[PDB]
Amino acid sequence: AKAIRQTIANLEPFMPQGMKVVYPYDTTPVVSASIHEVVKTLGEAILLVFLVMYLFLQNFRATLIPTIAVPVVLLGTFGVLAAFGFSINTLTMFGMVLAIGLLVDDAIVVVENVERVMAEEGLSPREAARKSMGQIQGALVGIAMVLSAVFLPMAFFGGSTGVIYRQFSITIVSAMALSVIVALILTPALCATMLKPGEHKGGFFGWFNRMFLSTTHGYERGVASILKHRAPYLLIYVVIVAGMIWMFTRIPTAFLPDEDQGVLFAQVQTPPGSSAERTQVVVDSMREYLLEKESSSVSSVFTVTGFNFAGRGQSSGMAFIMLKPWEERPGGENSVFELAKRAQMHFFSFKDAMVFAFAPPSVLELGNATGFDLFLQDQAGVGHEVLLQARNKFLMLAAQNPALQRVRPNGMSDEPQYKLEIDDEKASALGVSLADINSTVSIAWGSSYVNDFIDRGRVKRVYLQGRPDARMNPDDLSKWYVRNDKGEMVPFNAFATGKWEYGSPKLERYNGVPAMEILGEPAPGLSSGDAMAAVEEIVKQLPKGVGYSWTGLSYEERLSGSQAPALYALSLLVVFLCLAALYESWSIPFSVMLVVPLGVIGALLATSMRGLSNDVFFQVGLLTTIGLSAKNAILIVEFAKELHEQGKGIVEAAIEACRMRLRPIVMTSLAFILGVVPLAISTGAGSGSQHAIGTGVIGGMVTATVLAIFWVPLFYVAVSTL
Amino acid sequence: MSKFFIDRPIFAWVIALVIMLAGGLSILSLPVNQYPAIAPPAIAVQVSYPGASAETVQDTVVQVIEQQMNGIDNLRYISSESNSDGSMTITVTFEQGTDPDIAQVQVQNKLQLATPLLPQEVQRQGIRVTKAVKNFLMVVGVVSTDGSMTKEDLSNYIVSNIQDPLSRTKGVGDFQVFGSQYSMRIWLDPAKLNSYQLTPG
Amino acid sequence: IAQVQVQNKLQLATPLLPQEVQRQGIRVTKAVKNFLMVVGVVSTDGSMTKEDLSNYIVSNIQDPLSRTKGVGDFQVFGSQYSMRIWLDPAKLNSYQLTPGDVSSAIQAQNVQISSGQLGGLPAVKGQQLNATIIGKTRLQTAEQFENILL
Amino acid sequence: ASAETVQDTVVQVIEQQMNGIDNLRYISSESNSDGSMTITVTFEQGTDPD
Amino acid sequence: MSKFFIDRPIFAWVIALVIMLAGGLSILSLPVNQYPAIAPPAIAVQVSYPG
Repeated sequence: AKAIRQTIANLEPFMPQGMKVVYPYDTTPVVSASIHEVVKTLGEAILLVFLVMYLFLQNFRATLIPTIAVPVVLLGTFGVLAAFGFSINTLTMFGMVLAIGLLVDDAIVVVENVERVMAEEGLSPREAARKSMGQIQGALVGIAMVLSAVFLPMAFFGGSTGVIYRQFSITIVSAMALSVIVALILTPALCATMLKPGEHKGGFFGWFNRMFLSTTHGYERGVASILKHRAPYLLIYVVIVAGMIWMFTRIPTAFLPDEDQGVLFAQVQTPPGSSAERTQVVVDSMREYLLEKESSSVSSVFTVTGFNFAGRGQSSGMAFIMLKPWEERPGGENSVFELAKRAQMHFFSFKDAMVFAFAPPSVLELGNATGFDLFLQDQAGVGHEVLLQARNKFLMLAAQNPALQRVRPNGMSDEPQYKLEIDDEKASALGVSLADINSTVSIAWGSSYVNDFIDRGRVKRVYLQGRPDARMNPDDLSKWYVRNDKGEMVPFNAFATGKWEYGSPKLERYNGVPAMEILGEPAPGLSSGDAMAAVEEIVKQLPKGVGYSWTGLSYEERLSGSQAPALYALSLLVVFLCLAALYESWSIPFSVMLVVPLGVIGALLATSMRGLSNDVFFQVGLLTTIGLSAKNAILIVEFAKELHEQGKGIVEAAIEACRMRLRPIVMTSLAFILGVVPLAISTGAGSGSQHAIGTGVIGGMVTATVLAIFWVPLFYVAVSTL
Repeated sequence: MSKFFIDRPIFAWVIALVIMLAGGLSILSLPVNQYPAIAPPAIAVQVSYPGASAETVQDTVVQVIEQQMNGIDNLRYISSESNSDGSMTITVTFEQGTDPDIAQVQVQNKLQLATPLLPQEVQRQGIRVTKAVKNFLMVVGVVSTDGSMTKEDLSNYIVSNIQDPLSRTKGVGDFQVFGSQYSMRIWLDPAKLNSYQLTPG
Repeated sequence: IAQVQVQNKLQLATPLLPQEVQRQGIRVTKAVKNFLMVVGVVSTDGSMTKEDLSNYIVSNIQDPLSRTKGVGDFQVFGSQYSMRIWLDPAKLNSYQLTPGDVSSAIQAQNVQISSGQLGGLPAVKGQQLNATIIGKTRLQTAEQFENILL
Repeated sequence: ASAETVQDTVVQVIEQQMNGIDNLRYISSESNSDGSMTITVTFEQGTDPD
Repeated sequence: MSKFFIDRPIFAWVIALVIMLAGGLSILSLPVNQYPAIAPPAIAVQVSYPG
């Protein structure tokens, strides 16, 4: 787009008088506004996390340590994804926004560790740094192995889903590995330079910290009802897991949510066998409607007659509609989908033409509309009319099917066409040779091409055709005379009659055999597998001799299969293996392996009551939710088992570990809340992507942290003691 | 060994901001787009045979070309289309991750042996083989303000002055003008073409 | 890239080739020495003959398996049908004809001419009729090549 | 041929049809007196010449 | 290098069966054929000159 605008800037001073160049249709400002919106939400997420840590802790020179460790890991993520050759898009920026919490947690861990040892001994940093590095040096490479095992095996998949998950996988694993090495080399060597060995502060913020300590003490005497009631809660746990397994059938599965683009298409198609006047009337009335009745959300209507995306002809049209930019149409009633719905009911009021108004999909490169497509082809040579009847049967049986919505032919129907029959023997008996008849017909109607000619510095071409008044009706196919073999003139009335017959104006083929298309889209609630299965019930009632074949994205989603159960099975298996690596035992890491459904319940509930379907962003949100809930529970279980093997009981070491760990766990949980909020409720370009990948993460992590922080030591004791 | 890497804090400052500096250079050396390579590399073979029918375009050009699209590596499905005004397309779609220039080489190699079997007019119209994806990127549309120029004036201006420097830029693989250039039409009056014992031949 | 270099140097080779080798077009294919699998059809009832089997293979088996993965170049043991005209030199002597005259007549009969369109653009003002005029079509059966008049 | 004969029948046809080649920088062409023709298509740096 | 692992056998076992797991996922995606690309690449330019 930049090179095209530069070429028009180099060609603009040589315009003639009053020659303006305008841009009616353009799909680049949605890309620019989307990347600007995700880098802006990155900026305010970093600003809100800094503001929360500076207002809640009231100390600047310890908050300075993660807020300088975040741009290092960010720019390192940029460089690492640039080393493999991957582009900055919405997908890697979503990876960075979801990796903010997983990179800030480690800096918070090492800063709180040096604060704790500073409060405990206050001695020289060398040997105490050796000890603190001895604790956290194994822990950081342990969580690197854990989060690599839980997130990296989505990279080993093929297809469109395989490319999307390898973008997310290497983005999160790159930010993880950069966070590990940057924390290990930098954050002790940055917290060990310019600090002070804060306590007993005056007025209102110190009393608020006393109130926070009082709520911690209230937690300390509120968990007694959990610890004494040791039996009951496991049946509630089984209820939650069974609700999760029930809930995976409720939310429908898709590929990627239909985003806003600022682009609407309209497909004009008159009752065919029509001229250009009727199509021009329907086109001009559509332009008048969209310009005087809906000028609040439509900027410019570039209407082309003769080139809808079905086919070409004299009886077709198309209006390239560019909507206003997103600062002039706020509110959910002026989106492209509500404008499409409010325009379609008025396009049904055009009693002349069949007008269908559709919006393009999310990824423009995949196709040109939303939903599925399939090419109904033949194999045996059953006949073009039999195949057209079979396509009409398919269309009516799908329009009566409650699992489909607005199935289309994406083609033109049979219309009158004038078959003139040259009386062969009578023409050749009267004397005229047949090559003269064919030359007369082809040049007099088919607009023959003779040679070229130059003009004004450019070689253009010369055509040759009859008048606009001597080919317009079958009475004017008799004005043309063909020369005899002796200088006489023979009309076309002598040897050419006329019969009106039947045929389609757009003939299609697919894999070397004739075909017709069927375009459409599934129901607003149903998945893509249900539309697939409904087509599989409609095709079974077709005649013998035809056969379906899928095209486009449908070819991938019908031939590849679904490797998401294998994804979750392998990912949870190898993260269990890295937990048994971190803990050196076999029965202990089940107290973190078991936590996963209690994590994903919040994502399932939050994408249920918001109406956000299952897509790739929902599964990325589930994986990061599982990873952060496990990353909190392993610090709980690891430091509890470490204080158990230092020579104390199970429950007492668990209680002192969890009380010492509640402030960083809830702190990084609330920081990741404040990170993921300004894209889950945002309004602008790239809406539905941000809504899905924010809503799943916020719901899952908000229930996961403050319910696992109660329940992880419960079944930790239940699987270590019993 | 150990103390050469632990005792020096600004050594860690330098390593962290060399990572930041390589990140800044890699930001200003990367592309920006919206989604990665999802759709497979298509290739279209389109020509406009004027004054024809749907059956004429089909059984003279489309079947003759696609009977020679055999023996192409990494091919997924071939799908063609022939309209009524005389224009057509074969949309060959390859597998994801194939190399589009070697792909265009193979498709052009397999249709150069079907090109001499075509009609002479189909050859003289100029067969275009482009590798571009299915969407319209942007429409450059010129508009006269005063009203002293009609539709085909502006279409001539596009095809004669905008189209030729714009189709060679870095990124544009296929174009489509909404109109046509000028071409010196000659309208045969069949009464006067009758008067002098002459034919259109 | 080996095929690229071969048909790069072949482009320089082609001007010194004869006109007819240039009008015909020569093809460049990656050579594989072995035959993987021979796929063939037979006639159980003895009804349909050998050329019928070669017709059915080239018409309906060669096309649906040359697009698939792995199947590259191949070789058909036979060839498809073709409306084969057998001239008779006694009956060409009988009528003062020539095989060139039969060739010119058959190139004049089954032409698929672009026969235009009713109401095609540019249209006179007030036009409401449009139809794609099908002129002659190229002939299909034996009784239609059998009635070519010379 | 002349200069303008070659320019109006060969050079300008090949320039009108040669659209959309990969990594194209600038095309230059010249028509000589003795009927010859030379189009020197210049690709940009790093283009593999095959 | 083993003296870390006599004291810690479970981490050795989990390295072992992580290698087994990656190999088992590698079994189910490799192409099974008879011989590798032993044959040299060959290009067969061919045309039917008339008669």
